[PDB]
Amino acid sequence: SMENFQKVEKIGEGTYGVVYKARNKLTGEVVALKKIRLTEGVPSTAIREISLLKELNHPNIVKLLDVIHTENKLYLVFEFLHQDLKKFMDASALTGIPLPLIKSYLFQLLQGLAFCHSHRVLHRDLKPQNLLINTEGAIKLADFGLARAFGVPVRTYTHEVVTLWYRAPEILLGCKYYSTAVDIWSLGCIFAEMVTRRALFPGDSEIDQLFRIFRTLGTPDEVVWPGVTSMPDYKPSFPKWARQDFSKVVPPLDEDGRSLLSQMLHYDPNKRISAKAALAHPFFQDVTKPVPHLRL
Amino acid sequence: VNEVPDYHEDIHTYLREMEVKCKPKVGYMKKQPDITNSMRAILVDWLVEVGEEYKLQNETLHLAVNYIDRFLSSMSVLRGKLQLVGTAAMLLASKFEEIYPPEVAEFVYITDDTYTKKQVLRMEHLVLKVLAFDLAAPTINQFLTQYFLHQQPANCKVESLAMFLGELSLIDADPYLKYLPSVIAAAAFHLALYTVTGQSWPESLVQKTGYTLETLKPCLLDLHQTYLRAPQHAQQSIREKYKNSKYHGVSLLNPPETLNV
Ligand SMILES: CCn1cnc2c(Nc3cccc(Cl)c3)nc(N[C@@H]3CCCC[C@@H]3N)nc21
Repeated sequence: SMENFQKVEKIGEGTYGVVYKARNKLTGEVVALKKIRLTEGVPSTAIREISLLKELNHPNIVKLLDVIHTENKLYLVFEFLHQDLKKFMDASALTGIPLPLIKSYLFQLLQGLAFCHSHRVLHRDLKPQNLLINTEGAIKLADFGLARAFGVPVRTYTHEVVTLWYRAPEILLGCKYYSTAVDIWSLGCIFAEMVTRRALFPGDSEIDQLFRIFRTLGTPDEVVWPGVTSMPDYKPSFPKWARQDFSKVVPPLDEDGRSLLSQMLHYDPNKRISAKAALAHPFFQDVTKPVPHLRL
Repeated sequence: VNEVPDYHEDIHTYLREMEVKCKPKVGYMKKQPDITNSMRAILVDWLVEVGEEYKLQNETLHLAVNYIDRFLSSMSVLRGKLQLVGTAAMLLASKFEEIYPPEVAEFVYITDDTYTKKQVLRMEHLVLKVLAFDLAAPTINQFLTQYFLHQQPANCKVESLAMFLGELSLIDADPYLKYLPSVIAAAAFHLALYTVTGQSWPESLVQKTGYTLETLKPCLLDLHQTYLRAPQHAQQSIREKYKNSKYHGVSLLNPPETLNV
């Protein structure tokens, strides 16, 4: 296997391993290689990514093509994608992203996420650096290093999860259990970010993150979120900030977009909209799949 | 939301499919020249002990057993190496399922230096190659916890007793290798329900599963007998485990003499 690939350039470093662009010499196909070096044997990080990605075939999840097991290294062969969403947002900083593209990308990310949740898989690290895009107008979920197969109902899983800015309140307040709602929170922070080109809650610690969320959405009490007052890291001495109009949180967004975003950032994980239900929302009435507006 | 209402039915359908793809060969033990159902019985009992010593999830144990049966369904193994296979399987399972897996060095310690660290790590790689990394297998527990959601009033002795019976089935390849995880879990749920409350397998699970008391009868008969004979079985680590308060001392409950089936 490994002698048919010609390395082209380095792309960069992921959750684990290092990523290269390369070319299949016999077939012509451009691929992305993730090289993992082999202390402790095969890392659980790779055991999860490989097993879960072999099961998941969907047009909005990155495709794992082969595993090459050279006993000294492990090579993961993946379909190549031209850029991640974070870099594309910097390339559009002046100008903005056109609304039909935001709509298309949000729609595709929900399709991919609905497919993960129907196959018993929680992403856990959804941020713009982990969402890959191509020339033809597709966006795909990538980086399953932090992912994890769940049971029904869920048990207690790892607490040290999701990058700070995209982390849901139930994780911040130390609840025993978290579920699929955690990925929707992240996807809502990202939707706001596509519209604005800056992060919605850019905290510097667990407590500052919480305070930035409360400042925008209101400090939650027992009426808006039953049980919140008993959570392990809830403190009665938290400041009680008033909730501001969503027309002020994301000023350029239409009435439908605001409806959808509010539903994705609901405090209570039981009332937060599912990826499956979000696909039917009136925001996506007129949706298409245009190609990105700039070169990648 | 912790019971994922929008997805539980898609997830049940998916697990039914995978259950069939991750199935071991039903009659693998006769084509193994050096080992027997008795030897695998000893190995599984040892893994239960290891799981209690390092306080691992029960799912971890069920998965390891799945990896062992699949590996032995295609690879001949000498009696002197059966423990090396079983140790690698438990390492792989813990890495997949545990928040805090034990370190490789502790998996060497629990073998009484029968094997080296180099050996354990190489067996890890071979098990991965043989299974082609397909490690997210459905288990009895994955079905059982779903079935538990159909209780009139949730009942803790019912739940712990079903877990115990499910776990008992792991020891005896003959004849539990011919039954699928979803079926064994359905027999174990009905049997625990009857023993404790006198109730039966509800119409709501007939609706979800398609399984009736008549299609469950074969497995339900073998499992009844296993429960009755458990105090006499050569391997006792599971009975000992389910004496704990953690599982409501359910191994002390007396089986029923008769089924009405
Ligand atoms: C392994 C699956 N995979 C397929 N295509 C990938 C990828 N593509 C590019 C190519 C050129 C520029 C960029 Cl930013 C991403 N980046 C990529 N990851 C890099 C790693 C650090 C730099 C940003 C990006 N997430 N992973 C890719």
